[PDB]
Amino acid sequence: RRDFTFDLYRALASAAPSQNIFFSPVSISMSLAMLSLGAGSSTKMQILEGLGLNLQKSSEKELHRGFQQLLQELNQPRDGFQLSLGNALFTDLVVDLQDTFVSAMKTLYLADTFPTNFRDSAGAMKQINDYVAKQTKGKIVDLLKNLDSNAVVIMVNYIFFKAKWETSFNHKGTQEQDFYVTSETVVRVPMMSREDQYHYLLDRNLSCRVVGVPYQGNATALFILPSEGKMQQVENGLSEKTLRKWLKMFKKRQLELYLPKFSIEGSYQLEKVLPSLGISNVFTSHADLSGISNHSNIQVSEMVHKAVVEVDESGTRAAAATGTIFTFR
Amino acid sequence: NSQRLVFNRPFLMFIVDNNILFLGKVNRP
Ligand SMILES: *[C@@H]1O[C@H](CO)[C@@H](O[C@@H]2O[C@H](CO)[C@@H](O)[C@H](O)[C@H]2NC(C)=O)[C@H](O)[C@H]1NC(C)=O
Ligand SMILES: *[C@H]1O[C@H](CO)[C@@H](O[C@H]2O[C@H](CO)[C@@H](O)[C@H](O)[C@H]2NC(C)=O)[C@H](O)[C@H]1NC(C)=O
Repeated sequence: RRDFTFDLYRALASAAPSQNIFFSPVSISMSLAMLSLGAGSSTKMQILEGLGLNLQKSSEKELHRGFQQLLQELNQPRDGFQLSLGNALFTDLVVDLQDTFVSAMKTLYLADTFPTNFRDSAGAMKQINDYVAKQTKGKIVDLLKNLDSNAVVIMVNYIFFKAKWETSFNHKGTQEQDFYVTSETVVRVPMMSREDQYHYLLDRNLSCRVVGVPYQGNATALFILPSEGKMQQVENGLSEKTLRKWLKMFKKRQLELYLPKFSIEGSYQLEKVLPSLGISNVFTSHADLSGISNHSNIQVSEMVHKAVVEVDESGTRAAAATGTIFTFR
Repeated sequence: NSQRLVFNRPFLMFIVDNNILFLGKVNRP
């Protein structure tokens, strides 16, 4: 009975007041659901709860079957559209993981497993960052910064997305135009444009306008423009229910759309924000991660997340990665 | 008619599949 995606969104915004935010819920939630796989006691429960698991309607396994389905429904780089999701386990040379954990990871999550010498911190980082970089076509370069020495295993998740718009924007239709960060801080940005039929929507409650711009394939970009002075209001009103409401509320309309060509990114240490969603234990020495290993002790040192997006007249490019680091002491 | 819609102030962004793939706020291009 909680909106993890939007609860996390607000947490990240509150922590960075008037700065850009960007992340991949699927990446983080899938990572969390994987983590719960080798979690026990209350720690295994804060995660499921934090995800908004029904414990009845949805039963743990349904959660995994879902992500499993998602991973399976993935298609090869079609034409002008590509979405890939992967999971990887990097295990120290001298540690054993429980058969169940490893098995579930390979079966439900199609996870790769790479032996890693964590005694050589520099080498471990290179191996892992190179993999994440490789999987995100060079969009996420340095996921880990100072890999602890007690690092004995790192669980990684990545997401890559590239797609051309269903209908591009006329490259020559872009002009330098004013952008108001605040009514007083204004900066020039290349403003894209295109008059056409779009799925419009006017939410008078949250107080904002929503446009749906489809991609060549299955993925639509939703751009929310909160009315003057209401960004905070709509941010608070964001919810899974709202998104559903917005989705069928959508009716096509003749629109002369002006969108700025942009690029943003976010880096977050999730171990710092998740306890705001009730996910705290697993990140402490009080953690119960007995499902992952028997030489217990281990906890989650940090959970780094990184996401980037590029938006131009051709389409969009987006990727992100989540690195769950398990240490010994 | 032809309604005008210009994103010249902070704005949210969703990249939706059947699930929410990406979410963020563009506070400043
Ligand atoms: C995303 O693409 C998939 C695979 O290309 C779609 O699956 C079916 O694709 C055929 C292609 O002609 C359509 O005729 C079917 O209607 C699709 N079935 C559905 C609705 O899943 C899929 O439709 C696309 N996105 C969706 C809505 O899942
Ligand atoms: C936002 O909330 C208002 C209420 O403050 C909604 O207004 C009505 O919406 C439906 C259609 O009339 C009804 O099912 C609601 O009960 C009614 N509101 C009430 C309780 O009076 C409005 O539709 C909502 N719109 C969106 C998009 O959220």
